[PDB]
Amino acid sequence: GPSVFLFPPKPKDTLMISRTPEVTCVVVDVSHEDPEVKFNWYVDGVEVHNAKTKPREEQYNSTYRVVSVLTVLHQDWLNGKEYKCKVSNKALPAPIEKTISKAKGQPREPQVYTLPPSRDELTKNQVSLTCLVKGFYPSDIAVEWESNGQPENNYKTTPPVLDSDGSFFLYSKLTVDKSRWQQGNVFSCSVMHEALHNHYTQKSLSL
Amino acid sequence: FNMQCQRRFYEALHDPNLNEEQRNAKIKSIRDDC
Ligand SMILES: *[C@@H]1O[C@H](CO[C@H]2O[C@@H](C)[C@@H](O)[C@@H](O)[C@@H]2O)[C@@H](O[C@@H]2O[C@H](CO)[C@@H](O[C@@H]3O[C@H](CO[C@H]4O[C@H](CO)[C@@H](O)[C@H](O)[C@@H]4O[C@@H]4O[C@H](CO)[C@@H](O[C@@H]5O[C@H](CO)[C@H](O)[C@H](O)[C@H]5O)[C@H](O)[C@H]4NC(C)=O)[C@@H](O)[C@H](O[C@H]4O[C@H](CO)[C@@H](O)[C@H](O)[C@@H]4O[C@@H]4O[C@H](CO)[C@@H](O[C@@H]5O[C@H](CO)[C@H](O)[C@H](O)[C@H]5O)[C@H](O)[C@H]4NC(C)=O)[C@@H]3O)[C@H](O)[C@H]2NC(C)=O)[C@H](O)[C@H]1NC(C)=O
Repeated sequence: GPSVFLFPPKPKDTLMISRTPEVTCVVVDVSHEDPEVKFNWYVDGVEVHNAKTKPREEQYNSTYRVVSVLTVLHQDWLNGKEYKCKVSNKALPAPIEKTISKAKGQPREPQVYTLPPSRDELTKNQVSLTCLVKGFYPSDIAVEWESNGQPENNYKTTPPVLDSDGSFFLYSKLTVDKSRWQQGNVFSCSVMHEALHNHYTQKSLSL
Repeated sequence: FNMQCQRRFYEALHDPNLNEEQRNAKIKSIRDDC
């Protein structure tokens, strides 16, 4: 009958105490006929009861999409606890169980390197400010940019890439008007990862 | 975000003199009062 997909929290949400990390259990292909969907949640096998189901919404293909959101403690996810979502529905021979947890392996600290634009790029009105982050593990990481204390938002970051030593790397590219760079403005690449002190570091870049 | 709170969070998460219950208690207090 229905299918289940279990999603982890965003890397930033488990690293910053200001955020509230959530695990999301998504059920699709729930029929009109058998619409009842029951969720059971366990952390390392112990059932938990703070899960909240969101309003379901019928889909363009005439099935129900039902979602249960489970808030989790930052420490538990980081310390490897297993989150299991149990979904019960009448169209199933049996309940479907999906499990997720942080990747295993010793965490490795990211090295953060800011790189100015290539001189060849100065012929354009916009330049690229680059932030290379390498040697980190697990691949869960968050990267942002700011200037003067405010958030530079015109950036894009590549997904993590597995390196030859088993760690990961990525590049974040912030695009700014060439004038802003030429004027001496200072930019900062902020990186959040479990293996960094305070789960946070910043590296500046300026002319 | 408040960096002070983040520092206290990280410190409590890695304090070796705490067991799971105490770590959880300390982190929750840091979470609510800042
Ligand atoms: C009906 O209809 C419906 C609806 O639809 C829709 O869409 C469109 C297109 C159209 O269609 C219309 O209609 C509408 O609109 C449907 O549904 C569907 O279904 C499907 C199925 O079929 C599904 O799929 C799935 O997907 C997934 C993904 O997802 C995501 O994404 C997407 C896009 O991109 C979207 O859409 C969704 O939604 C999602 O999203 C997400 O979400 C989440 C939750 O919510 C989130 O998170 C959250 O968030 C929040 C904020 O907001 C916070 O943060 C929290 O915290 C969190 O949690 C996120 O964010 C989001 N994202 C984004 C990006 O957006 C995927 O993944 C999957 O895939 C999988 O599966 C498949 C099959 O099926 C395959 O193929 C693939 O490959 C995969 O697989 C997998 O693999 C893996 C590997 O990699 C494995 O595991 C492994 O194992 C190993 C061992 O050796 C190791 O261990 C490793 O580690 C691991 O990993 C596994 O097992 C596998 N799996 C399986 C199952 O097998 C899929 O694809 C979808 O989703 C849906 N949609 C929706 C919307 O829902 C239906 O279908 C229809 N029906 C009919 C009949 O037709």
